Amino acid sequence: SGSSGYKFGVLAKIVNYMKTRHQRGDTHPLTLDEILDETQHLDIGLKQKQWLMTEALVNNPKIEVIDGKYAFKPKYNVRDKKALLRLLDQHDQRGLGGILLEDIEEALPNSQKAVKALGDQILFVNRPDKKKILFFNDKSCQFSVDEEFQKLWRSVTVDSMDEEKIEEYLKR
Amino acid sequence: PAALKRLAKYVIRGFYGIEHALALDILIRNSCVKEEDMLELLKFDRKQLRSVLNNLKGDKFIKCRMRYFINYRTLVNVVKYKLDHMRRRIETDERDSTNRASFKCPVCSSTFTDLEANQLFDPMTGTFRCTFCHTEVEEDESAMPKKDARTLLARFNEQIEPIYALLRETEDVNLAYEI
Repeated sequence: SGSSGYKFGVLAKIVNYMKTRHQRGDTHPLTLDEILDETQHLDIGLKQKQWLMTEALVNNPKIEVIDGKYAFKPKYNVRDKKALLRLLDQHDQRGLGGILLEDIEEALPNSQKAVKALGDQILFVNRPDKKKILFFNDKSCQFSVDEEFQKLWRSVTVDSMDEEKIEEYLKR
Repeated sequence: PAALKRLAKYVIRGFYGIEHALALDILIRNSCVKEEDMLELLKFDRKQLRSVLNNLKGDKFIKCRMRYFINYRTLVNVVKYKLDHMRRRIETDERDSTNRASFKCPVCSSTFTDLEANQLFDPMTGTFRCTFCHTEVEEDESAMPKKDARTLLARFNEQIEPIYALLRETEDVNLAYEI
C-alpha cells in the first residue's frame, strides 16, 4: 500500500485542525513542529514528521506558502480565467475534465465569463449542477430529429430477438 | 469500422443530448475503456454513470469485456431496424383515416349524426338545431389528423434526410468498404 508513516490520517487531520483552530479564532501562520507541538503528537517519529513536512504539505494542491509557514488560500495560483482555447483544442482527452475547484470568484463569477463562454466555443453542462461543474466544447447537436423521443419510444424492445431479419423483409 | 466511427459522429449529433454524447465520445476509441477510468475521466456521478452505461447496454453497445475490470464496445445492429419501424409509423399516420363527421349540442352534450341533425336542419337559419332544445349543434363530433398531418409527415424524416445525408453516405461506405 505505497508508503505509510505512523498513524493514517495525520495529513487529512493536520490541515483540518489548522483550518479549524484558525476559523475558531487562533489566526496566525504555523509550522509543522507547531501543529505537532500544540497537539503533542510531536512523537510521530522524525521520519513521518519529515515525510509530512516535505511531502504531505507539498502534494497538497492548495496549500499556501509565502516561505516558512503554511496557510489555507484555496486560490493557490492565478486561474487562466478565459482564453482556454488551448484546453478546447486539446482534443486528446475530450476537453480535459473541466471542474469548478478554482473557477468562479477569481476576478469573475463563472456566469459572466460563460456568457462570453456561451458566446464562444466554451460549453457549460451543469448536469450535476452545484456538485459538479464542467467545460467541454465542439460539434453541438447537428440535427434535432423531429419526434426523436417518439422514434426512441416506439423502439423499446431491448432483449427481444428476431428483428434484424424483419428489417430486410420490409425493404424487400 | 473507420466509416462506422464517422457515422458514430453523426448519430451522437442527431440523437443524444450532451450527457450521453460526452460518454459516447469516449466510446470513440475502441482500444481499452475501464469503468474506473471512464468514471474518473468523465467525473460523472457513479450511479448516474451506471445509468448511462446501463442505457448504452440496452442499446446493446458494451460487450462486457470482463477481466472485475471492463472495456466497453459498440453493438448497434438496430440502426437499420429503427428506421424500418419509424418509417412504418410515419406512413401509417400520413396515409388516411375515416372522418367521424357528426353534430353535437354543446348545451345538453347530446350526440347526433350528420343524418340526425339533417332532419333537424332548420331552413330558417341555414344551420342544424338540436332536438329537444333549439341550441345549435357542434360542426364536427370528432376530427381525425389526415391531410394536415399528411403535409408535416411527408416532411418528417424525409426533411431530416438531407442533414442525415452526410451519415447515410458514410455508413453506406462502411457497409461497402468493409464488404
